[PDB]
Amino acid sequence: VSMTKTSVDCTMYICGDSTECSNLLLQYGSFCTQLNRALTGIAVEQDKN
Amino acid sequence: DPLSETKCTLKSFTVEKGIYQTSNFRVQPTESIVRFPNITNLCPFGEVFNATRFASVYAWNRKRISNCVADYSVLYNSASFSTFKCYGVSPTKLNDLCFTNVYADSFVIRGDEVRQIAPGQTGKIADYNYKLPDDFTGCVIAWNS
Amino acid sequence: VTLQKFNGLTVLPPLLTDEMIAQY
Amino acid sequence: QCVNLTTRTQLPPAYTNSFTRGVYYPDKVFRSSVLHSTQDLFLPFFSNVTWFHAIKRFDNPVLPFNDGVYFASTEKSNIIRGWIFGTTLDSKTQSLLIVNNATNVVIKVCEFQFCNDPFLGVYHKNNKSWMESEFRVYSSANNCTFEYVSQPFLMDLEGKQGNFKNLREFVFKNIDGYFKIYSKHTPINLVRDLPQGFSALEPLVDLPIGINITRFQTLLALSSSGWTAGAAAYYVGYLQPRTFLLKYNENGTITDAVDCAL
Amino acid sequence: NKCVNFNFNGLTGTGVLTESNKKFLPFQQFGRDIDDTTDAVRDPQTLEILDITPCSFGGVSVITPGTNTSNQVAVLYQGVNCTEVPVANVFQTRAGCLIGAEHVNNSYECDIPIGAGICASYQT
Ligand SMILES: *[C@@H]1O[C@H](CO)[C@@H](O[C@@H]2O[C@H](CO)[C@@H](O)[C@H](O)[C@H]2NC(C)=O)[C@H](O)[C@H]1NC(C)=O
Ligand SMILES: *[C@@H]1O[C@H](CO)[C@@H](O[C@@H]2O[C@H](CO)[C@@H](O)[C@H](O)[C@H]2NC(C)=O)[C@H](O)[C@H]1NC(C)=O
Ligand SMILES: *[C@@H]1O[C@H](CO)[C@@H](O[C@@H]2O[C@H](CO)[C@@H](O)[C@H](O)[C@H]2NC(C)=O)[C@H](O)[C@H]1NC(C)=O
Ligand SMILES: *[C@@H]1O[C@H](CO)[C@@H](O[C@@H]2O[C@H](CO)[C@@H](O)[C@H](O)[C@H]2NC(C)=O)[C@H](O)[C@H]1NC(C)=O
Ligand SMILES: *[C@@H]1O[C@H](CO)[C@@H](O)[C@H](O)[C@H]1NC(C)=O
Ligand SMILES: *[C@@H]1O[C@H](CO)[C@@H](O)[C@H](O)[C@H]1NC(C)=O
Repeated sequence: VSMTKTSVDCTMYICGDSTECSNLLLQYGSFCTQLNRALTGIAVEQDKN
Repeated sequence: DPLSETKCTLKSFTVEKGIYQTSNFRVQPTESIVRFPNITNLCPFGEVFNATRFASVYAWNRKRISNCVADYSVLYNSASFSTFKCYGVSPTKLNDLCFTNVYADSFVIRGDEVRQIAPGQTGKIADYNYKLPDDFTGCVIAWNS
Repeated sequence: VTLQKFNGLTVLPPLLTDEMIAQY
Repeated sequence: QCVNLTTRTQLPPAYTNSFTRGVYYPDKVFRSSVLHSTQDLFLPFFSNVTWFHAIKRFDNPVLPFNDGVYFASTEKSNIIRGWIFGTTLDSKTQSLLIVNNATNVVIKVCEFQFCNDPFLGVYHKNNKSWMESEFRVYSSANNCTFEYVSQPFLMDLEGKQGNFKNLREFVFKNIDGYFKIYSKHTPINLVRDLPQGFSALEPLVDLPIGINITRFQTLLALSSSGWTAGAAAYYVGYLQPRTFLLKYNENGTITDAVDCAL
Repeated sequence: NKCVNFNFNGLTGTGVLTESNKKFLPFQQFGRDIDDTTDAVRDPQTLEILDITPCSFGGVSVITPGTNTSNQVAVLYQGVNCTEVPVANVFQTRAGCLIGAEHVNNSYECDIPIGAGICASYQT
């Protein structure tokens, strides 16, 4: 009926605690927020189910 | 404030009713701690110097140092020695550095002839009984005795 | 049935607890 | 002080099976009630392993070392008393001594001129006594690098009777220059073969020795020739690079293992 | 019991360090879980185990009655406990900590969802 709700700080998975990763990962665009939309989506879907 | 943050985050001055994901909170690493094992086995500079009697420079010593801590906290810290000098590692760094292979070079000389030891030098000590190589990087210590 | 980390991951709680599903 | 004590029977190179001995803690890492895997050098399971004796007979050839070794011995009378390791084994380079004379475990690393076949001589006389007597190891040791003595003890050299009661197992690796010995000590009551069961060797000693090792020989306790040996078997097997899956228990001991090509 | 960065024997990490009931064998120094992530270390001077937890973090969510209703809001910090949030009308929940909403004993229907059986609503 449901699966475990998961969430990711995409910057923390990719290379959190490092500033040069904040400088570099910004060059890629919304390829974190798209995941945060996709997963916050899955999570509200489980309580719908 | 959280209302202006969500307004901004949603690209929308009307935030409609809801709950919205924003600005991940993370308590910062509030300091850095460093923990290493006790620096217990000090290398025996008190045998190298604090020993009764040294030998003459044509018979220059080579006492082995290995498997110990190169702690200069009663060495480059001290005023008691007339000369301390280094030749490619900064003298502050001798507590920071690791060596592969270390040997003491002990002897006695005339006070003028203290200047004969430096790699790239002349005078009779620096020719007939002693010399150091052009790629040496260690340190010399000498004192009025 | 047999079952907050360094890697940015977390697990969120469901809106209905296992008590609330027992009630339903 | 070295002599060629050739008063011995000649025997063929015997073989036996090695079931699942020779596992060890591969890194300094704690893990518990979990199954975890590494590709690493280990003794292969169920493999034919080489076998040797002191008995009349005293079996000790200078054997290759390649990528690491498992050594084990089923003992009485404390007759197995160390090893000699190294690439030349005759002063043309450094080599490694690891010995147990009755007062200390001792490790030394020098440009050693070893004997043709080193050993340790002991008194055996019927005025019942068992002290050290001759130390026939190397003549000369000019350029030395690594030197040690264990905190001083006394150990029995005594000719004590019976079947084998002590097992001591060892594994040996040189990685990047850092030489590692892992080992286990365990009780036995076995006549002629390696014990069916499991063990996981603890890391005893680790040293930044930097030498090359290419051939080992063992060091044993012993009118020049023509003398009494104690009875003891010892075994040798090579490590081979192979994947293992390992089980750690709640205490983090390797409790059983599997070899992924068995 | 502080969020610190650390280096132990060259092993570098971050988290809340604390006293451990675990027992490593005399030759292990760092613990690793199923995930192969470093959960504990032996201190190299007291020779006792520290458990380590990556220090408090999570999403934040802003709870909001609509702009055309009000300019009032509440903040949920997710998994973060109320003892760790003030660095950024307090109620602590199995969802974490919520700030800016009155806890009230009246069980209505879910006007805004929060998690673990909690919802919020805007009213008189
Ligand atoms: C075991 O071998 C060691 C190594 O040669 C012996 O230790 C040396 O003994 C002499 C005499 O006591 C000392 O001068 C040396 O300083 C010792 N070596 C070191 C590094 O300290 C030891 O005596 C031997 N044991 C027996 C029973 O002969
Ligand atoms: C090891 O000891 C030997 C013994 O002296 C040293 O050999 C000498 O080395 C120099 C430089 O290569 C030669 O000119 C001499 O002819 C060598 N003589 C002998 C007797 O070997 C060797 O240098 C030493 N090695 C180390 C690393 O200390
Ligand atoms: C883990 O190691 C401990 C210590 O060897 C074992 O616990 C002991 O168990 C016996 C038998 O019940 C008790 O008499 C001891 O008092 C216990 N000691 C301690 C320190 O707890 C335990 O059995 C081992 N784990 C497993 C799976 O065997
Ligand atoms: C490093 O030094 C400290 C103290 O200088 C050692 O801590 C002592 O340990 C003993 C035994 O547990 C205690 O009785 C003492 O109270 C401790 N000292 C203090 C000041 O409390 C520590 O053991 C040393 N570390 C190593 C690895 O030897
Ligand atoms: C939205 O805003 C206008 C002006 O405040 C108001 O007339 C309208 O009724 C509001 N809509 C709702 C649904 O409250
Ligand atoms: C709500 O009810 C609980 C008991 O279930 C009580 O602890 C609490 O004080 C009550 N609060 C109010 C505001 O009445």
